[PDB]
Amino acid sequence: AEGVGNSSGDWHCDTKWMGDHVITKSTRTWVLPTYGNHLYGPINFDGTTGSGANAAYAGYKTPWGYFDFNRFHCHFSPRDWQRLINNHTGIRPKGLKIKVFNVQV
Amino acid sequence: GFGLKHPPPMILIKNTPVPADPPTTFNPMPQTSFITEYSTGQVTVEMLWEVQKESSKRWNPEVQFTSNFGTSDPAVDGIPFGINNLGTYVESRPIGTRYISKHL
Repeated sequence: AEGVGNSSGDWHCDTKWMGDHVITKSTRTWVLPTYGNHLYGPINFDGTTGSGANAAYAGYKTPWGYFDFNRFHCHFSPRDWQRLINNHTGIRPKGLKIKVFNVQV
Repeated sequence: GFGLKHPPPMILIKNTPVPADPPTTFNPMPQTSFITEYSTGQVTVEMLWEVQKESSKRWNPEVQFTSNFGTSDPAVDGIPFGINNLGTYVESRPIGTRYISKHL
């Protein structure tokens, strides 16, 4: 919304142990290339050669790209992980917020 | 430990004397003959402690106190920090309080 000069957000990284629940927060920088020259291809591998007939597949490619944040070591640090597993006997996720900003092309 | 001007007071106890049968006639001397006895009972102690929990931002994992003993034969020593074969309680190794690294 705001103009070129102002910044659209600020860095946040912390983990605070409030009680029976804990909140982790982190920020990283990404880079997005232009894939496939903005074209959908089909892709396939027939089982004629190489690996074998068990390796066959068929599908499409897309210019789009996506964030995969699903692993544990994204959200914890080896210290904070230690702090978790020695004291606490269980954990489950509750909710999450995600925000992307400071885009520049 | 903690140096104190006024420490917890010292609690003393004794079991009052019961004299053995006196002679018939009056003897002004004090009485040295007593009935042998002992006492027993329970005592409880309730402490209130104040601790500090901390937040340190170092990345890599700290050292902590863990039990590394490989194995123990119950026929002899039993579990470390546990009653051995003969019924005595044994304290394996000394334990200090400084395991957390914190920079000067």
